[PDB]
Amino acid sequence: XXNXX
Amino acid sequence: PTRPPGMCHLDEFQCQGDGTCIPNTWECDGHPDCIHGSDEHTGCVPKTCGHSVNTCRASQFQCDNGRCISGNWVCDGDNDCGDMSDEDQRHHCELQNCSSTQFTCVNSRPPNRRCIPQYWVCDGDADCSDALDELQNCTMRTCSAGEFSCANGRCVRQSFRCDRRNDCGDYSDERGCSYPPCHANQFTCQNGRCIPRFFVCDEDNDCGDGSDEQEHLCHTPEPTCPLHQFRCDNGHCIEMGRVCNHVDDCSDNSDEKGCGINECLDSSISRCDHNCTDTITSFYCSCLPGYKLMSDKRSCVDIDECKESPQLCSQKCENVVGSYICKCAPGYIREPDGKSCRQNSNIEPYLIFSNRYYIRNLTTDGSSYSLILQGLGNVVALDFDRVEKRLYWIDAEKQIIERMFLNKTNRETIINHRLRRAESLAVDWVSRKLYWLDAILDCLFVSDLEGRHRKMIAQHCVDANNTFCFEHPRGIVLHPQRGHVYWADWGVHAYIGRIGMDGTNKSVIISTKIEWPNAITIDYTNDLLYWADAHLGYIEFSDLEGHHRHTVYDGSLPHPFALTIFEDTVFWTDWNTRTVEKGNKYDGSGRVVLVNTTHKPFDIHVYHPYRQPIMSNPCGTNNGGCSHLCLIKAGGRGFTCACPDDFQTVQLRDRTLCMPMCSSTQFLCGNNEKCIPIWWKCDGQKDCSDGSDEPDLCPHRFCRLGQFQCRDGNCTSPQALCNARQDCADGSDEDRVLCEHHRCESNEWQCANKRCIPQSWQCDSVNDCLDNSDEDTSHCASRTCRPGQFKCNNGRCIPQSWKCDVDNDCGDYSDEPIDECTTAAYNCDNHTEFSCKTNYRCIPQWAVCNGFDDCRDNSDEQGCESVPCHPSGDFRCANHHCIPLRWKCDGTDDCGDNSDEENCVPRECSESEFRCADQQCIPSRWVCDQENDCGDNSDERDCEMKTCHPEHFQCTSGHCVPKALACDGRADCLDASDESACPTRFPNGTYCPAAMFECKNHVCIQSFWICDGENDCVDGSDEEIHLCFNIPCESPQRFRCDNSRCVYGHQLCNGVDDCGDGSDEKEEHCRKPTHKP
Amino acid sequence: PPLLLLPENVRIRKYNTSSEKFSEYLEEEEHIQTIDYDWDPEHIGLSVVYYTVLAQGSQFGAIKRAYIPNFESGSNNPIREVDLGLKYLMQPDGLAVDWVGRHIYWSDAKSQRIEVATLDGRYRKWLITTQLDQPAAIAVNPKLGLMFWTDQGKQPKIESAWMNGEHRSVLVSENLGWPNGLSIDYLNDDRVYWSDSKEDVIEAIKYDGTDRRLIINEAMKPFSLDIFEDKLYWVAKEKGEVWRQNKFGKENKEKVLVVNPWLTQVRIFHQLRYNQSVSNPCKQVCSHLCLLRPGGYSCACPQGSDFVTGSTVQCDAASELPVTMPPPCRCMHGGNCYFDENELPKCKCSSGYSGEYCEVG
Ligand SMILES: *[C@@H]1O[C@H](CO)[C@@H](O[C@@H]2O[C@H](CO)[C@@H](O[C@@H]3O[C@H](CO[C@H]4O[C@H](CO)[C@@H](O)[C@H](O)[C@@H]4O)[C@@H](O)[C@H](O[C@H]4O[C@H](CO)[C@@H](O)[C@H](O)[C@@H]4O)[C@@H]3O)[C@H](O)[C@H]2NC(C)=O)[C@H](O)[C@H]1NC(C)=O
Ligand SMILES: *[C@@H]1O[C@H](CO)[C@@H](O[C@@H]2O[C@H](CO)[C@@H](O[C@@H]3O[C@H](CO[C@H]4O[C@H](CO)[C@@H](O)[C@H](O)[C@@H]4O)[C@@H](O)[C@H](O[C@H]4O[C@H](CO)[C@@H](O)[C@H](O)[C@@H]4O)[C@@H]3O)[C@H](O)[C@H]2NC(C)=O)[C@H](O)[C@H]1NC(C)=O
Ligand SMILES: *[C@@H]1O[C@H](CO)[C@@H](O[C@@H]2O[C@H](CO)[C@@H](O[C@@H]3O[C@H](CO[C@H]4O[C@H](CO)[C@@H](O)[C@H](O)[C@@H]4O)[C@@H](O)[C@H](O[C@H]4O[C@H](CO)[C@@H](O)[C@H](O)[C@@H]4O)[C@@H]3O)[C@H](O)[C@H]2NC(C)=O)[C@H](O)[C@H]1NC(C)=O
Ligand SMILES: *[C@@H]1O[C@H](CO)[C@@H](O[C@@H]2O[C@H](CO)[C@@H](O[C@@H]3O[C@H](CO)[C@@H](O)[C@H](O)[C@@H]3O)[C@H](O)[C@H]2NC(C)=O)[C@H](O)[C@H]1NC(C)=O
Ligand SMILES: *[C@@H]1O[C@H](CO)[C@@H](O[C@@H]2O[C@H](CO)[C@@H](O[C@@H]3O[C@H](CO)[C@@H](O)[C@H](O)[C@@H]3O)[C@H](O)[C@H]2NC(C)=O)[C@H](O)[C@H]1NC(C)=O
Ligand SMILES: *[C@@H]1O[C@H](CO)[C@@H](O[C@@H]2O[C@H](CO)[C@@H](O)[C@H](O)[C@H]2NC(C)=O)[C@H](O)[C@H]1NC(C)=O
Ligand SMILES: *[C@@H]1O[C@H](CO)[C@@H](O[C@@H]2O[C@H](CO)[C@@H](O)[C@H](O)[C@H]2NC(C)=O)[C@H](O)[C@H]1NC(C)=O
Ligand SMILES: *[C@@H]1O[C@H](CO)[C@@H](O)[C@H](O)[C@H]1NC(C)=O
Ligand SMILES: *[C@@H]1O[C@H](CO)[C@@H](O)[C@H](O)[C@H]1NC(C)=O
Ligand SMILES: *[C@H]1O[C@H](CO)[C@H](O)[C@H](O)[C@H]1NC(C)=O
Ligand SMILES: *[C@H]1O[C@H](CO)[C@H](O)[C@H](O)[C@H]1NC(C)=O
Ligand SMILES: *[C@H]1O[C@H](CO)[C@H](O)[C@H](O)[C@H]1NC(C)=O
Ligand SMILES: [Ca+2]
Ligand SMILES: [Ca+2]
Ligand SMILES: [Ca+2]
Ligand SMILES: [Ca+2]
Ligand SMILES: [Ca+2]
Ligand SMILES: [Ca+2]
Ligand SMILES: [Ca+2]
Ligand SMILES: [Ca+2]
Ligand SMILES: [Ca+2]
Ligand SMILES: [Ca+2]
Ligand SMILES: [Ca+2]
Ligand SMILES: [Ca+2]
Ligand SMILES: [Ca+2]
Ligand SMILES: [Ca+2]
Ligand SMILES: [Ca+2]
Ligand SMILES: [Ca+2]
Ligand SMILES: [Ca+2]
Ligand SMILES: [Ca+2]
Ligand SMILES: [Ca+2]
Ligand SMILES: [Ca+2]
Repeated sequence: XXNXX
Repeated sequence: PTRPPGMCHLDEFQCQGDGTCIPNTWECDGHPDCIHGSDEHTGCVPKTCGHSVNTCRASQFQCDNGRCISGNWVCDGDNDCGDMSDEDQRHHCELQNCSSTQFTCVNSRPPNRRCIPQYWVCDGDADCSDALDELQNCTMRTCSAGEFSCANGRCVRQSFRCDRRNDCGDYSDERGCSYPPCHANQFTCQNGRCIPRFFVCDEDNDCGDGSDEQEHLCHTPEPTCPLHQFRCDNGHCIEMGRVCNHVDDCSDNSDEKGCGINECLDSSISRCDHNCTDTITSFYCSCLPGYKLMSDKRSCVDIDECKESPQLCSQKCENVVGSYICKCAPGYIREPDGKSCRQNSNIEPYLIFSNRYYIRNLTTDGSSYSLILQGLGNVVALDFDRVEKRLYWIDAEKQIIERMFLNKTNRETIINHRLRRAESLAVDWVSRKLYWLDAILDCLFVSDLEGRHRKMIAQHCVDANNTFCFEHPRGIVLHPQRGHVYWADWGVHAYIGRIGMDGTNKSVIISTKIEWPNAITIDYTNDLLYWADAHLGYIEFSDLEGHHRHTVYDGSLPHPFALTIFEDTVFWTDWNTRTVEKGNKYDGSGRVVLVNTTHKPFDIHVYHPYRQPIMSNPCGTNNGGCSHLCLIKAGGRGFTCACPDDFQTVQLRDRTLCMPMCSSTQFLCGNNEKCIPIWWKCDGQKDCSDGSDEPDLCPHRFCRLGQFQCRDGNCTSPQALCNARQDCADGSDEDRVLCEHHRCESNEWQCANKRCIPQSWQCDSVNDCLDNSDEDTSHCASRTCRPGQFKCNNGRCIPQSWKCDVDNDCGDYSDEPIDECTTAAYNCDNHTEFSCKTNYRCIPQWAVCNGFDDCRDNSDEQGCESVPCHPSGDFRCANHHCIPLRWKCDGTDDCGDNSDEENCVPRECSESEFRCADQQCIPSRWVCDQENDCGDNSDERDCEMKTCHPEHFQCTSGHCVPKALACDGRADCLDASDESACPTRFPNGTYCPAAMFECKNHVCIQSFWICDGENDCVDGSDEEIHLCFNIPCESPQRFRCDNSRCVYGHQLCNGVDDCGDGSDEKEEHCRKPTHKP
Repeated sequence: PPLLLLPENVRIRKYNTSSEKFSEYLEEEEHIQTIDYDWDPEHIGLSVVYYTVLAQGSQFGAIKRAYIPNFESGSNNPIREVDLGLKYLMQPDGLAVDWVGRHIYWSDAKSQRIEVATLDGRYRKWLITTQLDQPAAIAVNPKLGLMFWTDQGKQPKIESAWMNGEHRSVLVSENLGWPNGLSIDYLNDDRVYWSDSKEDVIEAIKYDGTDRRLIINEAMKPFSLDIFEDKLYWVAKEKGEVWRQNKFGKENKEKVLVVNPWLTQVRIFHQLRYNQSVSNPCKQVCSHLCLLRPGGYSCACPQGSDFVTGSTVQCDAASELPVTMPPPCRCMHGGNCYFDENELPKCKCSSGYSGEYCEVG
């Protein structure tokens, strides 16, 4: 999403 | 011995005024020894030397509202008294068992009566809540094609669908509908129900979920009666032009109920603990500073200013009755202002933080900015060790954990196996252990600093309630002083968890007003837990028990990921702005952006001796007596022996025994020190410390590192072992003795044939084990969903977040019971969730305005121009969507209209990147590596003069390959130069065993590759016709050409001459032999 | 009369300025950029032209050489090309050939360098490789021992230096747009000329860089220049036309040809353009390369190699043998060419003509 590295 | 930097000896007291040390016998001796009398603190005690409306009759039931009704209808399932007084368990309805032969439809619930008369049983009307009275003893219905046929068996017309009413019993009518929104005057509830506006705020839960009774829209703030309004005791306030005017303005002269005003002139009456003050009709009490008016309005209590307001002291705080005093932790001196503490040791701090490709060493003011290491894959985690001056990190690209000294020497890799997704790590400087979270195995690990003795200490879920579980672990901090491990979770049920360092006492710390807790850390001076949220954009801190939360930044942060505190300053890393920046740790004042990082700065730490405070090791010497891990017990005082993961802990009479439980597919070392995979045995590299992994009778290794070698010179990946497929040509991968105890990783489930598949795949209506074991009906009926997961009637398992989300997930609709899916227990959280207008599901706030229909009815995407993007780290696209600023000009369309990439200037590459012809950046590792990466092949341009990195073997053609790929029996350069100069690998002159064909240039291949059209080895001796004349050039598999060379398989008549005389592209062999015999 | 040479993206066309008609030349090629020629080095009657190729996709560019007839006309001759083996070329926007010393000069716009090698392109070496944004076409003046180059990046400049890479200097840097082509008037005191695709002018200046003059204005986006006799040649890139004007800029803009926009350069093929009478100053003492300089010469080593310690002539690197050249079809006066089993270019004379290559008859 928007947090996964 | 030493005096530790800035600190004092163990038996010495530190003068908080200036940091000088005095003997312990001098403190609390009755004489001020320090410059500011810190040795004579208050904490040391001195020396010791018509009757009624509801009277009714004996045959009539009595009602609260004043009605009288016949006693026959009491507790019949419906209100007869007119006020429910005959329909409650408050007086009596618990035993409302009805009359005689009535059918008891137990599916009915208090909104309806379970007992139904047989007068209308099977009458065609849905008497029961799911109409079971129409099937239990009833003649079948033929139904009609013009009517809606319920899948359960009932028959109704199409007027009974999409109306919030269970006409079919099985909700088949209401299931799958797409209810249009409510009307103009109609009110809408959270669960999508439509109710008349008049029915708001009437003490009846008409919305079902209580939407129409919400406090915000129902409570009427009483007229405040502000300045120029005298609030009289009656509540009908007037103007103060009328105070004590002797005219009754407020009912019984409440405005003149008292005009003496000075009611404080007494002791027993008005009793105020401290001071009193009069008012226009009466008195009120007040307290001295540092005291709180409690709920009785008639006393004063001392507040704990250290717990209520920690920002009043820079460090450890001490409460006093009526006030507080700010102390400083050891190693800090108290400033003359009386509040700020200042670090004493001359070792000044600096910030160690990690980037993509980089680890950087930054001074705390932004003046100095250096490079520790470069060329790493992706450093997402990092930590240091004060005792050995070491440094640890996680390279997520390679899935390994490295370590090196702080002076760039002795780079080593401690853990390199079974690392699937490690998101964070922390170093335990006390008991010399290493901790790291796994986001794929969903667990917590502990290990020795050198890498041996890995063990699990947390898994599954935390609370006894199985609501918060290990969905997405991220961020970890240790508090070894009290033996606790704090980690943050950013799953759908996000929280912050705590567990003892030996796995005892796992509990939940913080689980409210939190969505994306990326960062976490503890301040070791005042003992305050710190964390930040990536979605809500705050920085919050609280006591170690999760109490007395306070907010530093309130919604002003784009995206924190890591943070650390030293002294009074907090440093955090922002993804969206790609910056490292700092501010005050209590209120956020003094915000300064320290550095423009091109890549995302992931993890940050402050390297200073005080950030890892010293104290005595519970496992002091002899490793606590345990042959294995000596862990700190919960509370920090005791210790607990424990065995590694692949061991069985068995308790003797008074001490612990560890038994090896190495599985059949694994090799146990000779000293029983550890259990390693069987393909690590005889691989040529010594893994066991005793060398037992490499016996004397080792067969020749045909296969690479990390590859399983079959019993006869054939290779396969380790995943092939016991997967119920014949992978080895010999079949040794499916051997019985090898597989008979093939216990595999925890997060997957094992089938009957001992092949194992991911745990969720069982009972998903797909035969995955190839023996139908995972689809066995009895097993699915009898199994259990893992903790934190709901169990379907189908036997499938789904995450708890899929329950009551409208969309079916269990095949059968037990995961969406609308009777339960609309109650008040499933209201959305008003902070982090957005309620759909029509459907009853709740979706996270960040899913709103993303270009995707998460609510299934475009509620989240409608009216997107009303959403204002974040002011600091967001960019607004043409279609008015908000995207992180880090995705602008990144190279990909990220909002569906190319707006993020319109008018884009190329960026300048960093210190470890090479710039292609078209000005894009690729790592320096990709230059001269025998593959195209710049599109225009620019990475391989002019690869003769450039060196290769010290671990790379340069090919004579100028390209580079890792030095481990030389002298191995196969060509890794594109001209076999890696093997060309290699020495003879056998005393008898050859280069590889007798089971392999050997080409001219010392590279060699398998037998079956000879004469296949594939130039297996360069300068190929495989395509030598003279030696290949006698190989089996057989018609069923090889086309024997006229020139006596044979052609492998499908290459015949393929369109290109693979033979060399033109008859490969010819007739009479690839044409019809006898016209399809 | 001089013969014009015009390279298109796929083919090379030569046009006689007096006969006013085209003739057949090299075909079946792709992404060629610029050409230059050497006048019959072996004095048999065939000159050598050098043309580069740009690259697309995975494959890289290269430099190739081919033969051209020096007589009136030649057709049906199977012209064969040969690659110099110069690997790793991105965009050779500029190429020049030095007839004194058998050296070839070219610059890579993407690599931001200027290379040097022998006519067969073996002894590769970087001459200047620092402070270039987008190096444009180049020019060489062996008589004065000075080479010229320009830049068209963020800082448009025109520079000159010795042929061995030292004594680099900038001619002008003011009132410059997008330089595209360079030319030197070998007879008018070695005056130099250059174009501009933004200012749309052609200017001239002396070799040292004094008395800058605006010769002609509003040239409709010129690309390349060539000076012969007393006239100047340029090509409008966006339209493909060729024009003439007095080299002193006091005459009307005459029209010559209209060609497709694939036209890349205009080059005059004549011996008097280069004055082959210049002698070689080299003493044949150098080991690998003998570069030129004003009043003398110098020795050089291949790229990534240095001289033996103590010495300044002998290089440490080995020396590879030269590359042989295929024979051309010398068939003259409307003859035809044919290849036998030996693959020698055995000509087929026309009616009334005799001899080996059918010279006269
Ligand atoms: C980069 O920085 C690292 C770490 O700071 C340096 O590595 C250290 O190098 C020093 C030597 O310069 C090492 O010191 C030697 O360690 C030996 C082993 O000590 C271990 O065990 C003891 C006891 O349990 C622990 O206290 C200690 O922490 C270690 O775990 C000692 O036995 C050696 O002592 C011997 O020699 C000395 C004289 O030098 C005698 O006085 C003694 O009697 C004895 O004969 C010695 O002290 C040190 O171990 C290394 N670091 C660590 C902690 O491992 C790098 O050298 C440095 N690199 C550069 C290039 O600067
Ligand atoms: C990976 O696994 C494959 C499995 O096929 C191995 O391939 C086999 O390799 C061996 C040689 O190491 C071959 O053995 C030869 O078999 C010939 C007859 O083949 C029949 O019998 C074998 C089993 O023995 C069957 O597999 C096959 O289908 C046939 O039914 C013999 O005639 C050969 O002996 C002759 O040559 C030898 C020297 O090689 C002489 O010493 C003898 O006197 C005699 O003249 C030989 O025994 C076997 O056939 C191969 N299998 C197949 C089907 O091709 C690979 O070896 C292994 N990986 C690697 C690269 O080692
Ligand atoms: C130069 O030297 C190398 C050795 O350094 C020679 O290569 C050897 O060649 C022989 C004969 O082909 C090989 O012997 C055969 O090996 C087969 C499989 O390997 C066995 O041995 C290894 C250990 O090397 C074990 O780890 C493995 O598990 C296997 O057990 C066997 O199947 C063959 O068995 C047959 O003969 C034996 C007696 O030798 C009988 O007991 C059996 O019943 C059966 O009939 C055989 O043992 C040997 O493995 C090769 N060694 C290596 C390492 O290459 C080269 O041949 C020589 N140069 C040349 C080209 O001639
Ligand atoms: C609010 O509360 C405090 C405490 O009730 C009141 O303080 C009172 O202050 C006066 C002046 O400081 C004190 O009187 C003085 O006492 C000393 C002896 O301690 C004496 O030597 C002086 O001559 C003088 O009398 C008084 O003791 C103190 N109250 C008590 C009971 O201790 C204050 O007046 C209150 N103020 C308000 C806003 O109501
Ligand atoms: C990150 O950057 C900082 C500052 O650039 C580095 O701090 C410096 O570390 C070196 C090595 O310890 C110190 O050098 C030593 O100084 C003493 C005198 O103080 C001298 O006697 C020694 O011979 C040696 O030269 C330097 O003083 C120190 N500076 C400060 C202000 O701390 C830090 O090491 C860097 N971190 C890493 C891991 O690169
Ligand atoms: C764990 O779940 C249980 C069951 O839902 C919770 O206990 C009930 O919570 C509801 C909330 O409305 C109350 O109505 C019930 O009275 C509670 N008690 C029981 C035994 O049913 C429990 O609160 C949850 N765990 C925690 C710690 O909150
Ligand atoms: C084990 O866990 C429990 C719960 O986390 C701890 O109990 C808390 O202890 C503190 C004092 O240290 C109390 O103030 C809290 O009210 C307690 N909370 C609850 C709900 O029990 C307990 O201290 C832990 N003990 C150890 C040894 O770790
Ligand atoms: C960081 O970026 C801004 C522009 O985005 C730039 O002006 C600033 O100089 C950079 N940081 C600092 C403080 O130098
Ligand atoms: C809405 O969020 C606030 C945040 O303080 C919370 O206090 C309040 O209880 C929430 N409303 C409801 C109905 O829960
Ligand atoms: C110490 O002396 C004080 C004097 O005020 C008290 O009497 C106190 O109770 C004494 N403590 C003990 C233990 O006797
Ligand atoms: C199912 O639940 C049982 C207890 O009812 C066990 O905990 C078992 O381990 C569970 N299975 C899975 C897959 O977690
Ligand atoms: C290979 O042959 C050389 C001689 O050519 C040496 O004998 C060498 O020792 C041989 N290789 C091995 C491993 O013994
Ligand atoms: Ca004292
Ligand atoms: Ca009733
Ligand atoms: Ca009925
Ligand atoms: Ca319905
Ligand atoms: Ca209501
Ligand atoms: Ca009044
Ligand atoms: Ca207090
Ligand atoms: Ca997970
Ligand atoms: Ca959430
Ligand atoms: Ca955010
Ligand atoms: Ca091993
Ligand atoms: Ca298998
Ligand atoms: Ca399945
Ligand atoms: Ca669902
Ligand atoms: Ca959405
Ligand atoms: Ca983008
Ligand atoms: Ca590459
Ligand atoms: Ca190799
Ligand atoms: Ca082959
Ligand atoms: Ca074919």
